[PDB]
Amino acid sequence: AEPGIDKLFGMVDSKYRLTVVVAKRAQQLLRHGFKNTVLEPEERPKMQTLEGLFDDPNAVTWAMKELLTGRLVFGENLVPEDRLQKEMERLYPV
Amino acid sequence: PEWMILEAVPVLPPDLRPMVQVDGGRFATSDLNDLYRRLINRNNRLKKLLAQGAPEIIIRNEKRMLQEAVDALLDNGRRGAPVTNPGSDRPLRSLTDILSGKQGRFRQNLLGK
Amino acid sequence: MEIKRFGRIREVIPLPPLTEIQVESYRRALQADVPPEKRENVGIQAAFRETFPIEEEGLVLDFLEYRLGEPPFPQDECREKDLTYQAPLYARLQLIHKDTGLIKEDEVFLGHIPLMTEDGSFIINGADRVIVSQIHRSPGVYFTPDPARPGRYIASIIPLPKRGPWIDLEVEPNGVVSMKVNKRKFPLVLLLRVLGYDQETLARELGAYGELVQGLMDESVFAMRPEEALIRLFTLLRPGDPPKRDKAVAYVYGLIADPRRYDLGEAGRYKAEEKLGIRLSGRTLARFEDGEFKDEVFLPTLRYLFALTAGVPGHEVDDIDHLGNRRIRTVGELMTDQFRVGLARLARGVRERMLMGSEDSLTPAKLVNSRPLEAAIREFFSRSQLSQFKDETNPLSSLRHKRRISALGPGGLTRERAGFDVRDVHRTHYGRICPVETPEGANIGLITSLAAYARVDELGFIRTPYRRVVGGVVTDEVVYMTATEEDRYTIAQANTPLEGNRIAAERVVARRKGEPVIVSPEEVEFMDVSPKQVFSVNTNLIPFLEHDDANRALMGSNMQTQAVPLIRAQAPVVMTGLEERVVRDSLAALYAEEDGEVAKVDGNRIVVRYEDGRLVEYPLRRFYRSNQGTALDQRPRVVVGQRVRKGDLLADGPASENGFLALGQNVLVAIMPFDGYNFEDAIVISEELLKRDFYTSIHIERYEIEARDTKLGPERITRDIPHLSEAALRDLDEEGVVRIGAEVKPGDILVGRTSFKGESEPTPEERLLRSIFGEKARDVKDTSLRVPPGEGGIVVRTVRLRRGDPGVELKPGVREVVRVYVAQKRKLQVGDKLANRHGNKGVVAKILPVEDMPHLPDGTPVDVILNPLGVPSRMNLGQILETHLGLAGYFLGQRYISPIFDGAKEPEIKELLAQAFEVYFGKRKGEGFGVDKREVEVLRRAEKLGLVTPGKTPEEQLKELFLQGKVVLYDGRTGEPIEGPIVVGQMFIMKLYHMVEDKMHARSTGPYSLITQQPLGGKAQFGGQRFGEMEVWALEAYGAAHTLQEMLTLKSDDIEGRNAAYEAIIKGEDVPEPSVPESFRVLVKELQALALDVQTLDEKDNPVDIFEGLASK
Amino acid sequence: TSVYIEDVLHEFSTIPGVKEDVVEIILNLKELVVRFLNPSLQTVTLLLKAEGPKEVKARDFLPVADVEIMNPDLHIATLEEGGRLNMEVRVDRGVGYVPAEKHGI
Amino acid sequence: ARTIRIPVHMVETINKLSRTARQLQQELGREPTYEEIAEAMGPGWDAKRVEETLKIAQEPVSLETPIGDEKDSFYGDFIPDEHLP
Amino acid sequence: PQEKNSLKDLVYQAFLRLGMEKTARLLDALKYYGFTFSTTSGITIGIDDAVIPEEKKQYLEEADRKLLQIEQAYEMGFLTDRERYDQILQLWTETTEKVTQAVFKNFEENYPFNPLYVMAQSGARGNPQQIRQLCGLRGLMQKPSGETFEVPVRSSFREGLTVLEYFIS
DNA sequence: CTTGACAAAAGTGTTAAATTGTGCTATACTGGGAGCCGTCACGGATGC
Repeated sequence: AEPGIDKLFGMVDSKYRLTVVVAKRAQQLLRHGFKNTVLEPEERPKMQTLEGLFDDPNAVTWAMKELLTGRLVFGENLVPEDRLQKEMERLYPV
Repeated sequence: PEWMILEAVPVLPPDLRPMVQVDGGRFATSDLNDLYRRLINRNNRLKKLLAQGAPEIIIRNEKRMLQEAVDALLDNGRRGAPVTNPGSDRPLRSLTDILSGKQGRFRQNLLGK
Repeated sequence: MEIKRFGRIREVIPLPPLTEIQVESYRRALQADVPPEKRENVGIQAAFRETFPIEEEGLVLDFLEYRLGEPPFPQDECREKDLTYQAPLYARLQLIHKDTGLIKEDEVFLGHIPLMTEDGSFIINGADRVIVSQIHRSPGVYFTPDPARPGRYIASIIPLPKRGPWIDLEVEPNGVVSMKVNKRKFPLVLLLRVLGYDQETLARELGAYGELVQGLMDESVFAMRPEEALIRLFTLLRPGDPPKRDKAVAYVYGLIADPRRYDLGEAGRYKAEEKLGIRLSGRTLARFEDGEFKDEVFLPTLRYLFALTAGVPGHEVDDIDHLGNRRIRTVGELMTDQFRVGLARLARGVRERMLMGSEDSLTPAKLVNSRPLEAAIREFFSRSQLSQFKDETNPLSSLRHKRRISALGPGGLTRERAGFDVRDVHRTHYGRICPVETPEGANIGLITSLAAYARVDELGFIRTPYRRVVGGVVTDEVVYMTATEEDRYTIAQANTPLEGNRIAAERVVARRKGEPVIVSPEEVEFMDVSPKQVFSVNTNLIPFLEHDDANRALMGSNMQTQAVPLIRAQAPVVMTGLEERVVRDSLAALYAEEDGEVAKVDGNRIVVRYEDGRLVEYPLRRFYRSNQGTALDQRPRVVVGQRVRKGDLLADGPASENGFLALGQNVLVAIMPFDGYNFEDAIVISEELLKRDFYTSIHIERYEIEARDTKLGPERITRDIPHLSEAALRDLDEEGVVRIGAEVKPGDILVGRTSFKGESEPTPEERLLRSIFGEKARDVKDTSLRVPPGEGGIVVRTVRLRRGDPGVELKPGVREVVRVYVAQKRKLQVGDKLANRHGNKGVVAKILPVEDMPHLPDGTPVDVILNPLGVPSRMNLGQILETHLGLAGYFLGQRYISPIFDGAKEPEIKELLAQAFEVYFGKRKGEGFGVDKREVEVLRRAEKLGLVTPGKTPEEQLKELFLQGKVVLYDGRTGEPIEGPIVVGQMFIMKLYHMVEDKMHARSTGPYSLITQQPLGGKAQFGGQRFGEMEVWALEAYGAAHTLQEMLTLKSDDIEGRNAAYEAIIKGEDVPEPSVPESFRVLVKELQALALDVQTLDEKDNPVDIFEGLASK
Repeated sequence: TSVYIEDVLHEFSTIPGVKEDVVEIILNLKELVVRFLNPSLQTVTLLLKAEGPKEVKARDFLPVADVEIMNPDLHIATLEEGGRLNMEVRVDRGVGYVPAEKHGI
Repeated sequence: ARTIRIPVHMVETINKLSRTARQLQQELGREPTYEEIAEAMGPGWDAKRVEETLKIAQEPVSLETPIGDEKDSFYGDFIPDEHLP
Repeated sequence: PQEKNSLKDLVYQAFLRLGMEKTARLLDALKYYGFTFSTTSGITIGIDDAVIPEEKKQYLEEADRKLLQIEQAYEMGFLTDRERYDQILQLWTETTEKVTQAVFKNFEENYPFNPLYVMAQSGARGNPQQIRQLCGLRGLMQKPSGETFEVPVRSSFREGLTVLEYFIS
């Protein structure tokens, strides 16, 4: 089972809202090269590679662990879509 | 209501009824082309029969054959004996056959892929 | 190694030739060896005498005799050159001028008749094929009760298939008897007037059955003459057709009286006489003589119908599934039927050429065009459902295929019309059709097997042998007798105790019309020959068959057909006694023709000096590729100077060991769960099997390529492939073909071929790219043949056939064809399917090292670990008894023959286990070893489970466990014993043709369909997996909308989407938003072709173009 | 670990004058027991040159220094009159079970 | 009569070639070779022309021809599209 | 003893109180130990594990004696043809059920750790109907028409069917 | 960078053979051919 899956299901009214939030966050993370993450450096998911320990490339894994921290805000009609994309590029030019 | 009788018969795009050369070298084609050719041959012959002032018996037979050619193109085997290509007893696959059934477009290419 | 034979039943007669259903019927049809003047009126000879004379009328073309020449090419050459093994057919025809009185005789060439090989198969276009026998309703006269009207019966007259219309006689509720012909119902009274019947005659013959004859009384039709009623009948049958007398008489003659068009058949005629108590002169419903119609069968048919309806004694309904009412059409009859059809087509073309004229110089050669006859024969052996690609995985596979009985095929049943009645085991299947061997699934009960002792007679009815019993003593007289003849006798069971030849039991188990009864010995009239006659060959190879449930015995018999030959194949420790006969009758092994001495022994051939002095050289089939790809080789089993008797084995064939059928290995089996690797039929094996090359099989794959003529230039098979380095061309010889003995892996070139590129200007990016590097584009491209993914091996044979070669009939435009054979030695791996003869099957899920396997106290590890949870629900206890007998034979160094239903029983297996214990444990005592501490612990638990008697010595308790087939077994991982004794024994396990090597497939992107633009299907086409409606339902139920949409669009047929998805992924980007599938665009266009205006609209009902403006004028 | 036979290209072939095919010969060679008397010896090649008619055994290999055949009576092949067998059998020292597909020597 | 129309001059050539092959088969008792057919045709005919004419006479095969004992597999299901990249 | 139902209830209760993640870990733990103990338990299948109760012979002899009673009353006109057919079927149906009880009673009191009994009681494999065909008798068989054969199959799979019984089945 | 110079490479206008399309054969000939029915229940209509 995914870590904290019970907690993830408990934070949303519909289980499919959780999937939408995770997937949308994952593409936000992929779009900005994980520079927009809310995870602390010690909280970054890691990959055990023959060349050493590296960051986990799977953004879905990152998105699920970010939602467990509680630093992400999700909902409907929070901000305009155009303003969200423009503002997040300003903070994270990537 | 008179649109239920066809004056112009739509022709399917050729790539949906392809005539392709296989790697061996022989050509492969869909049954619709044979169904279309029969309609064109009978329609063209009716035009020449009418131009020659043929008797009504000949004209009546050609018009009846024209109606059956249209029926075979749209729904082969629905009325009368199914149209088959020479050398085989396999009924030609009409437009209705392509869309209906378990092998039809809906259940073989749209509901599952 | 001695063979101990069990059983008490003495078989008076041996098994008949197991391929005689194929061999004898085709010999009877051809009649190639009998001189023409002594040919009987059967087979193709009957076909000639029925179609000829072709009297156009006045020219008459008569048939005198036919002959079959020697085949142009040998069987091996036909296979190599994709030729049909056939014999030329010549008919000696004479043309007679009725006016002039001149006869012109010449021999015309009618084409080629495919020849059956010795083993009973055909070589059609170089491929081995088997004609499967067909079962159908026998022709004749039948009387079935009306289900709608109780107390009413209908009379059915059935001719040979496609040889006339079915005739139904039924007493209508109003009273008149109705004849239904060609779906037209008309009163039968009118027909009898045509056939010359008076009112007084009908009252005399059928007036003694109630008032039913009153319904056969119409004063209108008795008033009219038979000629007037004939026209009256013609109007009903063919309304609107001008009712001329000559036209009317021809129709009625061709409906019930024309021998060339109506044929009741020899079986149908015989059934009609037996049922109606009459004597037919011919095989037609009526005869036309002296310009009038004479009745032959309608009066006896109607007389029986009225008598059956009146309830008179001696009249009964007919069971249509009774095997006396169902006959077999063998290869001879099926070929002859198609031969007659082609001959009728040839005769029709002769008449039209006679109509043309030019009779001054007309010769029989000019009139005869053999092409209609050749086409019909070619169609039967190529595109018939009953003509099937020969199954030759192992020699038993081909033997079963030649004995298959199919209810399907042309003139047969379909699964829609196949209800429970046709698929059930009828009581008359006893001794004629195996009640076990059948395909599970949609074809159950529709494809069956001939019983081992059963044989098909001349009329097509299956007869089974019985021993005559008179005065309570059983004689050696054997009577082969049909199901309808069997119903007249009380037949005892073959297991009835016998004191010498006299029945010793006072109560005898017998059958009376298939029902089990207890009778006195004096009431017994016949006896079963053996228990083996009930079952087919495959079922007869299952030891302890009586201990297995029928559903699992079906699986065991079917999977013996799927066993692959093994390089170290062994005959089973426990046999049934038919292993030798299967090999002998398969003709896969080689035997001495008579007594003699072996002169030369080699892997290629054997030379024997027979007593008469002649030298006979037998070439050995070596590493031949079967239809299924299994390697078929014959290995010599004699040495130079060895004296051989008549019938002595000379060389073992595929899957044979010293003349015994060897479909697998004999392995040490422990029946116990093992760490979940036995879960749900999964099987654990030892690595020791791989070390000694058990379950190692040789498989050969054939690869073909053609060099073609093309408008832009011919394809060249050469070693000079552009843009390829020396590493890729290293194994190719100067001709461009891979060298023999080279190892080829996926992606390696088997043969180099260059094809001229189609004339098309390159993209400007390529034009700039080529200009920078200063390389001029070549005129040819890489179209060479390469090893498909997951395949490969060792090149062992290259066959190159060129245009103009003798016997090589290449298609036009093909200059040459190159065939490369690649052989791989396949060892047992995870995912390979193993099975025993009792229906226990499973894939290897784990291969353990020897030190991890459970082992005996003497250190011997087991080979295979089977889950005991597969036994109880499947109820196949024969494997357990095989394991127990195998355990005794493993230590006694002996093998066993236990015939089914008469063989090794538990008391006699246990006394073998007692002797096996004395070498199992007595050897330990001599070596200076007592009882293990670990064994003492297991014995302590064993008495708590009630398995051993308390108070006995450890040796005695170990013997008690051994008599139950159980031993103390040590865990190789820990050294501690298994807490309970484990059933350990030697069992025969087969390696099946389903291998994970041939089944594993994957695809990222590949070929797409022409119209739907969706991925193709099949591993051979590198296709994608089918995501059908039910899989779509699963994603919908999960709410995985985006996963569903990708499979619908991005991964199947969104052309823009799938290109953009692949480009995004290789750039490290996420796939874009999907678009409309191309199949929906196809659907819209096809709906427009049906003159339907289908439009996609937006929120505001405005039209939305899904064709990107490409279809808007 | 490897066997070379003159005029033989692969193991799926037969040798004229030899009753056993190459697969059976390799199976017989898998039962050959070779003892290295020198602990430093890692690889040896045994040469066998036989002419028919004879039953070639493991004792028909040419002698090699510090190499001993522990089963000289092991049957290898049956030679018919006119048959010849020229083999170069390589014996390696190792551990465990190494299939030919892995080492490929 | 043909999906791919063939001119009358070539149709009669195909008909003559088929008749010639049929007559040679009855004399030879076997399928004639292209050289044997060409010699019987007359001057201006070689085995190359006979093969080319027979290649021309080949009728196109149906994409809806069934494969197997069930009408669920057809020729069109095994023909890859080679036009779209 | 932990059987199919008790383990299923345990999994459901763990799901309610602990969630999917902890339940999944529990499922793997049950799978691991269940496989480990089944390997070392000593669970096998021999021909003697299909224990034949001594009551089968008594019931068959008793059924034969009452079978003669039905046929005696048939010859006396006390009962009709259909009454005779129904009486025989009821007699063999009752005898079959008693043999099933005798098979499981013999296991319960004498071989509580018998492999077939343990598999059936735990819910791993098998049902009492299949166990009866192995240790008792296969019983009444049906003709293709649906009518039941008057004589049942009196042998189990351990003893081995006769040729006729195998064809009837 | 222009400006000549070249030999193709390409376009183009004839002319020929090869290919393709069309008409025409005059004793008399005048209504086809293959099938040929072992499943079942279900609507729905279509008339007695």
